Amino acid sequence: AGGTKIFGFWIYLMSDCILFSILFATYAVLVNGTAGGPTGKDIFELPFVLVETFLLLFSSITYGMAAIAMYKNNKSQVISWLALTWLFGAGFIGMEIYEFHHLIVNGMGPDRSGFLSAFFALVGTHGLHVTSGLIWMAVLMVQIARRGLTSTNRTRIMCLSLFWHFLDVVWICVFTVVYLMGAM
Amino acid sequence: MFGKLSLDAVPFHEPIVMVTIAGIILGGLALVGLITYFGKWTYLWKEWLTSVDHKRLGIMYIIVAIVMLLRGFADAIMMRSQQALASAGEAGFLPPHHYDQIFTAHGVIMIFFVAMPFVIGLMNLVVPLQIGARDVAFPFLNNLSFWFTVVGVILVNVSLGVGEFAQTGWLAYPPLSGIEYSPGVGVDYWIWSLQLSGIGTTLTGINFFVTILKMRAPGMTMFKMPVFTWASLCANVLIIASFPILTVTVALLTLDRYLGTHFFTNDMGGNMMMYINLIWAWGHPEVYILILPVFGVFSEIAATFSRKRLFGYTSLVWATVCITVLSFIVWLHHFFTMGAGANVNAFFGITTMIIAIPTGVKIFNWLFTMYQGRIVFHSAMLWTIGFIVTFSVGGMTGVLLAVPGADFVLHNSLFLIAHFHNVIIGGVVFGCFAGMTYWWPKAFGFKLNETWGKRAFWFWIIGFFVAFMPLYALGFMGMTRRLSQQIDPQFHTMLMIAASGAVLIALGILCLVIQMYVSIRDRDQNRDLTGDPWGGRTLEWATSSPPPFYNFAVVPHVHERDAFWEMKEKGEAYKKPDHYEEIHMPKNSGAGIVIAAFSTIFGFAMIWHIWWLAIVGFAGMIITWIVKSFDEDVDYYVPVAEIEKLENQHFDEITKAGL
Amino acid sequence: CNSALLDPKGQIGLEQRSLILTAFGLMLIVVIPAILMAVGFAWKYRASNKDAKYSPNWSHSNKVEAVVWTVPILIIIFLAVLTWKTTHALEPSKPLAHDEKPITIEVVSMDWKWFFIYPEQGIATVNEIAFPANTPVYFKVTSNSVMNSFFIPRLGSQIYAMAGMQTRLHLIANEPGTYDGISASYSGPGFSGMKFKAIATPDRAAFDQWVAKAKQSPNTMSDMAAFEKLAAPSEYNQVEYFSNVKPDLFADVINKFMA
Amino acid sequence: GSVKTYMTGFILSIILTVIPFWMVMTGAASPAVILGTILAMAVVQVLVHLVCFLHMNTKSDEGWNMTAFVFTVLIIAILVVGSIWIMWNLNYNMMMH
Ligand code: HEO
Ligand SMILES: CCCCCCCCCCCCCCCCCC(=O)OC[C@H](COP(=O)(O)OCCN)OC(=O)CCCCCCCCCCCCCCCCC
Ligand SMILES: CCCCCCCCCCCCCCCCCC(=O)OC[C@H](COP(=O)(O)OCCN)OC(=O)CCCCCCCCCCCCCCCCC
Ligand SMILES: CCCCCCCCCCCCCCCCCC(=O)OC[C@H](COP(=O)(O)OCCN)OC(=O)CCCCCCCCCCCCCCCCC
Ligand SMILES: CCCCCCCCCCCCCCCCCC(=O)OC[C@H](COP(=O)(O)OCCN)OC(=O)CCCCCCCCCCCCCCCCC
Ligand code: HEM
Ligand SMILES: [Cu+2]
Repeated sequence: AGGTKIFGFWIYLMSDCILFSILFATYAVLVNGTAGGPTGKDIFELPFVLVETFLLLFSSITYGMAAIAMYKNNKSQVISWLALTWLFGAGFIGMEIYEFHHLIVNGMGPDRSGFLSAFFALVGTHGLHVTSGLIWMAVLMVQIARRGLTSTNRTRIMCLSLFWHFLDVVWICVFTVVYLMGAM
Repeated sequence: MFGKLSLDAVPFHEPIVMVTIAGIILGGLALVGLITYFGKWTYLWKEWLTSVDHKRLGIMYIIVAIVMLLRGFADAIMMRSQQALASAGEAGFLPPHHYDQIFTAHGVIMIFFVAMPFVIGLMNLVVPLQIGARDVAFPFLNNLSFWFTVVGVILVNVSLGVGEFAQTGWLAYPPLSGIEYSPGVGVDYWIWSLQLSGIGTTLTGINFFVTILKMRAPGMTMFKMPVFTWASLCANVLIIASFPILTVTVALLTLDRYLGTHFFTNDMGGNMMMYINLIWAWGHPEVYILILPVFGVFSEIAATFSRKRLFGYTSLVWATVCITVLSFIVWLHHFFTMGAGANVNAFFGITTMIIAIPTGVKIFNWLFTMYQGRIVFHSAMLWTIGFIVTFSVGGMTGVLLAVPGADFVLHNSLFLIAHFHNVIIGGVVFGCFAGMTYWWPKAFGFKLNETWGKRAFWFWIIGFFVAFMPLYALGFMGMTRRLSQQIDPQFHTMLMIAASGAVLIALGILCLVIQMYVSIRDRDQNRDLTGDPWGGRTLEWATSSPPPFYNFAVVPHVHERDAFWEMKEKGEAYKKPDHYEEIHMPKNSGAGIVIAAFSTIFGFAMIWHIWWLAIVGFAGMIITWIVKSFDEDVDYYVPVAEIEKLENQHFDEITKAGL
Repeated sequence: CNSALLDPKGQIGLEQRSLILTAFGLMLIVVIPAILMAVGFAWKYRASNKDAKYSPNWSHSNKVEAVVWTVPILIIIFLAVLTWKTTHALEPSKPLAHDEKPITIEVVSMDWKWFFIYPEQGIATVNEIAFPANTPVYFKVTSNSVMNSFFIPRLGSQIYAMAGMQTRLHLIANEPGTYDGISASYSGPGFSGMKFKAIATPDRAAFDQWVAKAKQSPNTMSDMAAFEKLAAPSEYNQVEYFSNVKPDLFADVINKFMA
Repeated sequence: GSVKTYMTGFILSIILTVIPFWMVMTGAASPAVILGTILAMAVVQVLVHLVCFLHMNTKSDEGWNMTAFVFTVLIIAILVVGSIWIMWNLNYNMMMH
């Protein structure tokens, strides 16, 4: 019952990993499609990306501490560890919004230079997944605060544990292919 | 009201569209009037519409597929009528504005809303029964997956009346489907019909993958599974691994038309060849999604009506696993003429013919299943013999197309058009009609009419050959696809035979309606009492007809392949237990309909740029998802008094009929 | 039998007809026994036939399952040796070993017509080409619009036409005549009228008279402003001749999407 | 116990992020060695996150939950390398030769 939904969500993440690989294949084809505009070296500020990498890494271990507290009967420590990985995930989203807002204002949006289309569709699709997991984390936080660590709530923590750690796995492929290969 | 809706979007001063609009509105209001005349609104709700039962959901998938088969055929009869008139020098009805949305709609409806729900509906009805399961792994997700397909058929049907459909072909190739060559709402109707239905079938593939792996009966290993379950397992793998490609590819087309991005454009660094690479990376596994459970349907039918065990089970299983892996490495054969080199074209040409090898293993294993049996010529057996003759012709044709040098003169020809109708009508449609006839007593409790079912076969067989063997000849003559006006008179008298064969297919659709009417009219006489109307071998026929809504009072203990056949041979086969236990079953949920109702509002508002309605439609789906998560009344227990009433009324029909 | 693919007039089409015939013959050794066993076993092993043997428990045979795997493997192996040799021989953009000074024709897809440029002769045409018989023709194909497909069915292979891109095709005609060419990729409302005539002249004397006829026309294509005047959307265009063309006009059509 | 695996996989992933970031931001006197070490540490850090965080195991769902991941890695490698090789040959052709 619990393991059936957890295994079923793992199959969904395998289909979600194939979804991201199409964006990676589209990015690799279109990376040289700069229509006289900026390239990767003219855009990517690597100290800014390094802070974003650590914020998703800090939220990855923070969800692990929430899962550890779920394996004991500490309801209060699950909520407090879930509150810290929400703040680290909201810091990751806010830096990506600040990165995208600076490009759109400076005329480097997705509608110019179709390398920029592939950049906004891969980083933006990952940020939509982190935003989707941030809404799910807030819904799960109010369910544990109302109902406790019930059997349905413990399965949802482990389903989001698969989802949240998967987004840090995808981001490892993102800053490697997009940012670090682009800024060489 | 707002956005681009202006009442000039409704195609007035266009009589062909307005007659079919009034035929669906008045045909739909008469359907509404019959439910309120009989008082069945509280019966369709709480038993059918909110049903988490896989048998109810499996039937409704086929009902959608059969209804959309009528629309997808009635515009295919208009292309045959137009091409017969356009040749021999008449510019009759169907202008190119009218004609070009017809093959786009015919391609979309017949792939996504005819062949896909019929294949999924046969897997929904049968696969939990064949493995000893009581339901699917995620029963609310199965109900939600059905209603996302309904959102797809609503959006294509309102494009008939509210706006227009796409004029790009059924796969919507770039720049012609771009915003500077298709500025209208037709591609937007194509985008959101495929996106909202495509997320429904993705959840279907996950649901049946977990059900086959985790919800099996005790003692049934993987190589003791039924062959239809093996074929359904490999078909759901291709759903999980390829329908994400369709989700990204249509979403990248969405960003081009809505946000002005450059993915598949000509000007600002976009690459239009990337979409055609991506749309066929999904595109060929989609056609192996359609044909794989059809291979599982024909393996059960050929074993049942030969009264013989299925020949070469291990070879048939590993041929299915060989197909589900080789389906992902062949997709460049759809664009051999794009301009890739000799190394790329020969590599994908060679491996396209490699996948013909496990298909030939399956064909000859069915031939030796009937090699020394006692063949009973049922209607479903007639579709099986007619499949082997038909699929061998169009399958051989595709291997000829797999050679790039042969494909350089046959690409986008009527030879290509005749190829894939040969393996869909011959393969999928014959398989869907065979499995419909085979599992009709299990779904409803009575048998279909045998006389009108055979006449439906004889019109669908060589009536197809009159329809599409001229298109084989026309593909050699040089006639290309999607030709509408001023067709060459040399192509006349071969388009005239193909139009005559479409009339014979129309009589076979009419024979299906007569077969369904006569069987319902005489269901009290042709009643299936024991639950095994034929000599059945799999665990589906161990139940009553229809199954008792939990499918199994006690889950069966499987020891061998063809578990119900071994029970009948060992002599037990019908054993009343001394006691029964309570059965944990899921509850019917009104959500899923509500999530889909907000999604068709969201889809319609995205097409017509009604941005406030799109936010309300999108937030309605998310809030209904969130408020469903707080529900704790998801399951209940079936009492033993309910079970003993259903089991004792099955075991006295076993007593009356000899057993 | 006399239908432009079983009766081809070019060397590429004649080589492709033998490729179709050898492939169809090779697949007939497994498909014909599959169809004949489908009708033959159904007739012989009826339930009403009391003379046939009945073996309900026979489901495994090592000798039978060896043949069911071997013969499709051996046919596809023979169908993969060719499909490797013929793919490298019938590939477009590979020039024909003929040594008779190939004539280059530049092809532009429009909405909805075919624009042809003769850069060595300085001649531009609409919906009609001419070339000598038994001389190689080098086609440089592009699009000004959505994707089309350049196809002369009686002469050989087809190739896609894409905007900003230059596909290459080599054809030759063995007999003089006029062959209808079409667009083989759907491109919009005027797609049914994208038909041209490819005239193979008996010799280069009759080809030079057609070029001299086309340079007597008063219309020219000396600038891209005259090109975009022609590239305005139109359907079912007649044959039109242009006497003076821009020397690098084909590169200008490609560079309006790549720059 | 399980705190040790989360802490070791956190220490490793800090090192496996700092070194590829430092090599681009310094220069490291070689372009090809940087690209090799960046892709090597990207694969290693993915494998650390699968074991330490996602708790991947060969015996988790009776052999499954790992063969499903191995299958999708092969599908992704077929889809990505296959599309890149197709689009490289399509773009090497269709040029003004
Ligand atoms: C579900 C339907 C379906 C099925 C079953 C198939 C099966 C095959 N497809 Fe057909 N495809 C299908 C659906 C399509 N394919 C298409 C287009 C298409 C093209 C493009 C050609 C072109 O662009 O002009 C090629 C090369 C093929 C190859 C094949 C091959 C080799 C098989 C093989 O799997 C067939 C294998 C079966 C055989 C071979 C017969 C059985 C074997 C016997 C009897 C003995 C063994 C014999 C041998 C091994 C030789 N497919 C299109 C075009 C879409 C569009 O254009 O818009 C569609 C819809
Ligand atoms: C364009 C953007 C579109 C985005 C649409 C979707 C994202 C919007 C926000 C969704 C997040 C909130 C959803 C609700 C949160 C709480 C649900 C819950 O309890 O989750 C646990 C659930 C296990 O299920 P169970 O415990 O049985 O309860 C069933 C709930 N009805 O576990 C589950 O299996 C359910 C939760 C799974 C969540 C899936 C993750 C969504 C990923 C969306 C991708 C976003 C970007 C895609 C872009 C398009 C493609 C390029
Ligand atoms: C799909 C491909 C594209 C991806 C992007 C968009 C889709 C994102 C959402 C996908 C969610 C996938 C989750 C699948 C998990 C399956 C296994 C699992 O954990 O099951 C949990 C549960 C199953 O439920 P069940 O067991 O029947 O009982 C329910 C009790 N409440 O499962 C559930 O009931 C919860 C999940 C069902 C609810 C999801 C429905 C909302 C989806 C809206 C998408 C909106 C996107 C719009 C834009 C399109 C793209 C541009
Ligand atoms: C292997 C899976 C099988 C395939 C899946 C199903 C696909 C085809 C769908 C048709 C089958 C549904 C109907 C069969 C159910 C049995 C009928 C029945 O129980 O009778 C109910 C009703 C009258 O009986 P009543 O007196 O109310 O109750 C007594 C019951 N002994 O009898 C009636 O007269 C009402 C029956 C309801 C029919 C509504 C279904 C609509 C189907 C539309 C498909 C296309 C129809 C084409 C045009 C028909 C109209 C001319
Ligand atoms: C938003 C605008 C657009 C709307 C789009 C349409 C939405 C999707 C609709 C899909 C759902 C179809 C409805 C399914 C009802 C099928 C009922 C049926 O077949 O059974 C009737 C019942 C049979 O008797 P029994 O044997 O008890 O049934 C169990 C068998 N396992 O017999 C009985 O005893 C009772 C008889 C009453 C049943 C009458 C109901 C008529 C069928 C409804 C219309 C179906 C045809 C049209 C479908 C259009 C699909 C696009
Ligand atoms: C039952 C009788 C059917 C007939 C008479 C028929 C007829 C036609 C015709 C005339 C065309 C257009 C040919 C051209 O473009 O020159 C076509 C295209 C097509 N058909 Fe069918 N069809 C039938 C069934 C089906 C079915 C069951 C499917 C299921 C998948 C299907 C899928 C398609 C597709 C995908 C196309 C191409 C769409 C496009 O060109 O955009 N057809 N059909
Ligand atoms: Cu294919």
